[PDB]
Amino acid sequence: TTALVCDNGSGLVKAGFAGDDAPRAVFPSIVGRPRHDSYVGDEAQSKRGILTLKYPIEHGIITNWDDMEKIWHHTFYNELRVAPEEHPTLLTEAPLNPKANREKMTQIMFETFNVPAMYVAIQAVLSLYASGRTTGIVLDSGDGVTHNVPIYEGYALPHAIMRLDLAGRDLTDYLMKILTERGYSFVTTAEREIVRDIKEKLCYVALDFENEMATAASSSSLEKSYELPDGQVITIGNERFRCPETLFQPSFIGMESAGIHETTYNSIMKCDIDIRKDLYANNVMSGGTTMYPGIADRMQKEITALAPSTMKIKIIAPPERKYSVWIGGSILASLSTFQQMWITKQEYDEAGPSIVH
Amino acid sequence: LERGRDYEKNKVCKEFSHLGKEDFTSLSLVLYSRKFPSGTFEQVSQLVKEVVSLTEACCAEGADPDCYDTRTSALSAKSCESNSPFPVHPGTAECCTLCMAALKHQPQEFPTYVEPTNDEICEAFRKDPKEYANQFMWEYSTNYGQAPLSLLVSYTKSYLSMVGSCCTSASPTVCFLKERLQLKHLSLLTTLSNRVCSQYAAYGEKKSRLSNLIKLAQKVPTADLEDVLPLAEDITNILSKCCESASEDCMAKELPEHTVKLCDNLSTKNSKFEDCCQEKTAMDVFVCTYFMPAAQLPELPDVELPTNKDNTKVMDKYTFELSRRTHLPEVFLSKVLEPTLKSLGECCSTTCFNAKGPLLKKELSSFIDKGQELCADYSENTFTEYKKKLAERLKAKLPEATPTELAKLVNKRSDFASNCCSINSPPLYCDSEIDAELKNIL
Ligand SMILES: Nc1ncnc2c1ncn2[C@@H]1O[C@H](COP(=O)(O)OP(=O)(O)OP(=O)(O)O)[C@@H](O)[C@H]1O
Ligand SMILES: [Mg+2]
Repeated sequence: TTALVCDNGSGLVKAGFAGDDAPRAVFPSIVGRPRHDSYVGDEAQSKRGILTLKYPIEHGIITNWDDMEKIWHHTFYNELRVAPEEHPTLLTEAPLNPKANREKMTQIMFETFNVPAMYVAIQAVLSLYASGRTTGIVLDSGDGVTHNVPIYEGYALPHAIMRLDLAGRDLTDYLMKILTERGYSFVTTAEREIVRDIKEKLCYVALDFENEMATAASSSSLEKSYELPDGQVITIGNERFRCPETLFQPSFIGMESAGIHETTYNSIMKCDIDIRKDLYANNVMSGGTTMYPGIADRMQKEITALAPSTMKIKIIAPPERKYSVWIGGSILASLSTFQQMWITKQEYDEAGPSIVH
Repeated sequence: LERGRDYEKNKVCKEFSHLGKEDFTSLSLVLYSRKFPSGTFEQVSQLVKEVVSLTEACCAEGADPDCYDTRTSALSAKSCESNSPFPVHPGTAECCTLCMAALKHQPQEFPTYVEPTNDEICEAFRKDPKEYANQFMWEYSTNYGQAPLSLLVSYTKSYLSMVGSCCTSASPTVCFLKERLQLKHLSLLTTLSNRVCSQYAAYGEKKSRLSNLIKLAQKVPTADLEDVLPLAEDITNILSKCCESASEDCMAKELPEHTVKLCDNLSTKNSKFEDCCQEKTAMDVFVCTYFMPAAQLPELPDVELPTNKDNTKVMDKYTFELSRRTHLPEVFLSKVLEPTLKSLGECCSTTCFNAKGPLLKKELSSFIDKGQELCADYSENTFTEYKKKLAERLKAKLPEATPTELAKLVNKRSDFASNCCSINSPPLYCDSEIDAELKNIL
């Protein structure tokens, strides 16, 4: 159980110990270097004006290994303060992470960090595990990518996984844009931080979009005041729900792709007719970008308008879904029956990195 | 040697004594539920109540030697009352004048059972444990009745042992993850055996064989007949043997062993199969290979429909070759290849294959083209994208159709495709819809 659990996210890394109920360390996935030695996380972000920030994980997939190693080293020694060679380590990966990518993670872990053992789990599958279920369809929306992953008794159907290259940062960028069209001005790194805060506190998904627009144009019953750090007080109106509406309508940011209600529906339709009922009735939502109030209700409505009239639709969106993935790892890594699922250093020293599968 | 005149009696009494009244009642609830898939919860609970009564009485020490055979007949008598409180097999009436001992019930291709959330499960278990357990054994067994009885009893038993154990745990959610993972093996074995057995029951051994060869050919198009034919034949044999066998080991043993052969022979022929075979246990592999979609077909020159003089290896070869190069779902191929080989066969003498050959070749060619149109675009696009293109298709072919009408045809066609254009589409249902769809083909 004394294993480590590290959820390598596009925007945030969630690290802790198997068994805890929440990540002990949550820092931005960033590696910066002096503009003209090496910093990670918050600090590297703070000293931005004199460094070169780099994101090792763009859309869920680790793209730059040298930087990733820095994140892992920082995760172990600075954030958790432990010896990686003394703790089995469980790492997470995106839904369709390439085999070669996984093997490279496994190699670095054993050879560079000397972990006694490790495991790589599909993020979405852990979110499902967190709710104590092994079958259902997960909608995972984080910082840089959104996925729909159908799962049957622990098996993720690769051919039914749906993706949408739109998540949290795009929503933040988009809220900045429409807030600026309203008269305010949000364009700098700093103002971005203010908009992300506005996004996470005042935004919500409208059950019925067009009607909500009408209500915002008809009255001020939807307005909300927000105090800037300097005291200025602005009002957020229809941008409260217009921002999140982008998830169901990617066209708001010029993306001609299906919204999350359709990605969920498409994903289910890729599965055999006899198991779709168990996807519809176990639609789990996870990730920071599924935190919007009213999103579960909006999804339940959309899917109901798409599924057969006799189909039971149930959305599972817990209050702590922001860390569902990490939590599913903490639980799975603590199970006594999972201890034989680890990959030992002895085993690794056999078929090399091509052992993690 | 023939089973004793009282093979049944001695069997039930032996079970009633080894399990006690409670567990024998459960065994019976499961048994009569799978036997009567359409039976309401009360018709089956009522019958089960009668069965357990007779059994207790007729198995009692000093019981009249005619008792069991007398009561069971008074049980069948009640099953003919019209206003009977017991279930009834299709046309059980055309027998009420002993066919009511072993009548057939078709497989369930669209199970409705939906496991409730953990919260709902525990909410109903608290209210009434016995009730919950009974309602569950009924609905599950009526929905997955084609799985062997021993598998159903074993699964429903372990599942209930999980609910009682996790709903009273300090960490329900944590317990459910642990218990559900340990239950995975049996759960997979149970639900998957029901599905493969329902297909087998619908097809019959001959069609089933053909069906499994077609499906294996579509999953591994770049394989050799010798690589798959033995496998397709292996599963068919396991199906005819284990689907209806009291041997509480047949399926449980055979199925995992089939998966090992599947991997030994196919592991190194496809990226997808390699992935499937890397799974931890047999059932994890079987679920992967079972769900594996028809692959992108190689696309080679047309294949010739054998019509010479000719064991049975030429038609197998042809099936294999045709399916591996024809983008048409297995339910279509199985549907047309059956009455196509029935014609070629009833031909053999040589003059025959000369007047029918061209006849069968054309209809088959026409059939294949019809299906490709009914299933066009379905496999290559997400469903919502398929519906768009479909509307684009039907529009430019029905200029006078009103937007409303157009959308009605779109819905009907896409509805058909979502049910009959994938690798594991339901045989019974699709065989009837395919006929209907072809007539409306346009
Ligand atoms: N309450 C909230 N309302 C809206 N957005 C939120 C909320 N809390 C967090 N977010 C957004 O969630 C994102 C971070 O979520 P998360 O940690 O799930 O992503 P990630 O795992 O790092 O990314 P990925 O899964 O794509 O690799 C940010 O854009 C953040 O603003
Ligand atoms: Mg994430």
